[PDB]
Amino acid sequence: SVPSQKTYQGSYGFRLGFLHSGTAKSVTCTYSPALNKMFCQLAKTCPVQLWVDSTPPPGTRVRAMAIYKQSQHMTEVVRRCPHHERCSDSDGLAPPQHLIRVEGNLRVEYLDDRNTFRHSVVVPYEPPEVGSDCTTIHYNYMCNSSCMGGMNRRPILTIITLEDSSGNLLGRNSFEVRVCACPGRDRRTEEENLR
Amino acid sequence: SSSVPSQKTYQGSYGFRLGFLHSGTAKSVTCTYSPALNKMFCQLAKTCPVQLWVDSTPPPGTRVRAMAIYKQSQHMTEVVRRCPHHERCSDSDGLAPPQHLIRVEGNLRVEYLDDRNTFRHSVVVPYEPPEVGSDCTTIHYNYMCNSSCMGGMNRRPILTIITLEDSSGNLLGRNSFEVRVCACPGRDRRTEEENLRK
Amino acid sequence: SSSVPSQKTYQGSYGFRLGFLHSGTAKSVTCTYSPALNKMFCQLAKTCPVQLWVDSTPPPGTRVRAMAIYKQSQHMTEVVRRCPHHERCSDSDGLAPPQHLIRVEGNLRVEYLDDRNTFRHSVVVPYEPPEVGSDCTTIHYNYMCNSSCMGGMNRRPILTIITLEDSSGNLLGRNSFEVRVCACPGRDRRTEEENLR
Amino acid sequence: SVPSQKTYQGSYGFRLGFLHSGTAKSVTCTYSPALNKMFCQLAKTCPVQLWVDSTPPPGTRVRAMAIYKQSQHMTEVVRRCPHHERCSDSDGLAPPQHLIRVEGNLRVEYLDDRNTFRHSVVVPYEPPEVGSDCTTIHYNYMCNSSCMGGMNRRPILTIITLEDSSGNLLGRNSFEVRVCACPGRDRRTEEENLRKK
DNA sequence: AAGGCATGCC
DNA sequence: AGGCATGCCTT
DNA sequence: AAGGCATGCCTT
DNA sequence: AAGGCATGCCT
Ligand SMILES: [Zn+2]
Ligand SMILES: [Zn+2]
Ligand SMILES: [Zn+2]
Ligand SMILES: [Zn+2]
Repeated sequence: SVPSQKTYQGSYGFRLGFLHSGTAKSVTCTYSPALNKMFCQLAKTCPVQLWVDSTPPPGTRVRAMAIYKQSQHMTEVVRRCPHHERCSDSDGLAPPQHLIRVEGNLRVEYLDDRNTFRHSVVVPYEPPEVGSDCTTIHYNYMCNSSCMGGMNRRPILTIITLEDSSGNLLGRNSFEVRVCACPGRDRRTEEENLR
Repeated sequence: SSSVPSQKTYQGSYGFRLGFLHSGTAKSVTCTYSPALNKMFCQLAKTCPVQLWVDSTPPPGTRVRAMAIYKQSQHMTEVVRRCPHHERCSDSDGLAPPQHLIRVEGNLRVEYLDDRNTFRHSVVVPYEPPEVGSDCTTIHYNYMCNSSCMGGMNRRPILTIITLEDSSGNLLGRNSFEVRVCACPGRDRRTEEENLRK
Repeated sequence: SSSVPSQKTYQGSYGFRLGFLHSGTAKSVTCTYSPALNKMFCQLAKTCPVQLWVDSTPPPGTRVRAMAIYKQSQHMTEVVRRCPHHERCSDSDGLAPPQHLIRVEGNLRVEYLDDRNTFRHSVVVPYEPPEVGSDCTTIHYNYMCNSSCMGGMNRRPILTIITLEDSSGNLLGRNSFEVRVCACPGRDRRTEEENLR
Repeated sequence: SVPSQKTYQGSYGFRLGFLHSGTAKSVTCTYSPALNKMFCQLAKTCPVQLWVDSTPPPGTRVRAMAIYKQSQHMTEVVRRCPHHERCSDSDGLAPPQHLIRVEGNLRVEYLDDRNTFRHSVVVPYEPPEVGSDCTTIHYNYMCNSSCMGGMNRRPILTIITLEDSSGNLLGRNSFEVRVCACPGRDRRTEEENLRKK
């Protein structure tokens, strides 16, 4: 099967927010509204903001999961490539083969789905700090979109799911991702190609 | 290391908690504690008084352990140790091994431990009742690298976890505080408290 | 792993030299040799003819071994092998182990060695004297990763070392050449020669 | 004792030239004529030019050595700090303890002096490439001047000696070095400090 | 690149 | 100690 | 197949 | 930082 990518704001009015960081050639992470697509560097901080209109009950969780965007690849599990899965870059919390990690959260939980084989990463939902209007999660993507024998130049979507403590769905959003060496340059290229 | 210790405050059955002197915020005061951040700012090798408060005295053989861990989860599995320079300095107090970040000063019964499973350093003294007239037990800690030390803490913040333990080493109580070991404790304290309010 | 095998040229008693076809320099020529660099430029999995020239014929049972090594000293002790991706590729020729960078095509008497003491890989075939009117023996090698493969040669130059050896594995002669396995052998040879002068 | 730092051109007219790289904040390497001082980043290329009026014999060598500049530190051997000594920054040729390396010269040699324990790096002298008038060596400095447990904010000199094959001196030149994060910034600051208001 | 600031030292 | 010495971040 | 582009990385 | 270049892939 294929996990749903249907936007669902749900009862908490759950939306995603991004930092608008421009298009300098090698900016670490930038987001393109035209494309609803994140462009980021391998292993670097990728902030994603969680915006809600009302606070979810305690025990709420936030899951991220990658799937290939193109229909002919959707059934293939998105994983790190054979080279990077073997690299010495463990943070001591994440599985070597998971593409998406969360950094900065000791309560992070990774899953290898026993039936789908799909990887995901889950953290508990915490409301914004005082004064803040949104909750920021810092993701890292641990292969380039180009990785031979991994994503192998295929676009992926990251699906962000808000879940109750047992995994029932409360909210869903998604964005496309390109992990590459030069996010600003590649953001500009894809955008210009869209004209 | 492959695991991390708890930082969960645990008063336990003796009502265990920590107390800190009120100190300056003068640029380079040798040790100053921020209640807003629950964070100690201090200079390398300078006295850090930490007060132990209990509601009733624990049994003889009770011990007090201090251990350092990285605050950031992405570094938390890594053992906090001295940098290559300071490890090789000739600054022993007579008992402390050269690789240990935290020393206790002024106590003959101090012991330094390397965990053989976790590899983690800690320093442990026997627990003493507060002196006659006093309400708490003051221990004098030192930190033997700056937070900035290259090849050591390397600008990564740490927490010090203080545990009350029985003689076999089971937990009686736990508290913790962040530490920055820096050149200008008063300056840095204020900078960080200012940042809170932004 | 282990120490570096000698790369010293040793023509020996049989006058052992190598020779290479005088190929193209068009962008993506499958295989081209630069006399100036003593360097082959070739594509992944494409035929790389290598000529054996001896002044005098080696005895029955002589064998021809090739083995790759990193050119550079910091890299010399590391075994040249295929990157994790290509090693797990379904590209067997039926005979070569999947980790081996260097294959021989067209030769059912090929053997592949995983050296138990050095961990180094090599591929060896029986020596055959030239046929009739031919002045050399040609072996067709294939290189199964690009020089650039991350997790493998990772942009680090290699040498291939061809040894002539007796039926017992004793050295008879030795030659070597540098290799770059890349997408566009012609372009990259031009570039590299250009940069030399 | 302390090695001599006194400049002399000697019989080959031996002198150093530097590149004039300007003072942008983060320029890799830049040189101050007014200070006879090179400002450079840790581990980056520092080009140093050898100029001679006549060609010394082959077997002629060019050695580089750091000493502390201040008279009270002079007798202390200049070395990397414990942290950088330990880092994984090896080129496979240089000893981990040596501040000064030569990059891009496979003939480099390092010395630990048996009497003084001072470090040095030496390369054969080679004549200018045809159509050029000087020989360039690429030095790397492998600690910052500010490195705690190494130079610890003490200025140093590099002494470049032209030597015959016995190590007899043919020519000497020296210059101050500051290894720092922002050479351009720091050269500016230091030259501004030469001024009277 | 080159603004911004962290952090040692005076 | 405000002012500087000097490192490292990201872009 | 030369020309153009995709895309990682180094330089300053 | 954008420029430049290494180096795979394509039309
Ligand atoms: Zn990868
Ligand atoms: Zn230290
Ligand atoms: Zn490969
Ligand atoms: Zn250093």
